[PDB]
Amino acid sequence: GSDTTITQNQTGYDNGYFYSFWTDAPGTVSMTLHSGGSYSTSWRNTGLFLAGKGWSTGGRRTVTYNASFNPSGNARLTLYGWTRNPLVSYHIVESWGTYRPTGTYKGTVTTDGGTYDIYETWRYNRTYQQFWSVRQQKRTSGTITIGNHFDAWARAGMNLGSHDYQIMATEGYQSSGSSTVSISEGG
Repeated sequence: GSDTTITQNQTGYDNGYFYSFWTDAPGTVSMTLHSGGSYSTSWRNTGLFLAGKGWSTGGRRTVTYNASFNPSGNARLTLYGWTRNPLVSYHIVESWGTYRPTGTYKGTVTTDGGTYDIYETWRYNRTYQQFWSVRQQKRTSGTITIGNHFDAWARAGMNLGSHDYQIMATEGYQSSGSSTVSISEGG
């Protein structure tokens, strides 16, 4: 009597947190919205998807998360978000499945007990930049001092625009799996 499961692309507010769900393979992935900043996903022989909870306006907030992250194949556990003017997406990748994301290497940032590799890539069709911090070892719970990532990106010339949403996301490309992720502000 309460949690909600969704299967169609949408954004909204659930239990006081912003959420977003997107796939290009409807019918192969779902998201279940739990109390607070928590959700689960389940996917089976999927295409591309990204789902998560967080905030409709991102910023430098320190956040803490805990996750169960159960990919068969290619998936990521990521603090993900977007800006406009310029249009940029960014991913702070905490864990990954069979593939570890990479791009043009621009340095490292050491924050929250770990060292992350910094990368830049571009997406083509709008063409825009994607920024990455990818931890050098996987983890599935801890604190992300988001401002440290933003500052390290800026030192490398990777400049952000005005923030749109910011979520602790599960991302997948093919294969199958599940996750349960909880996020909140604070150290």
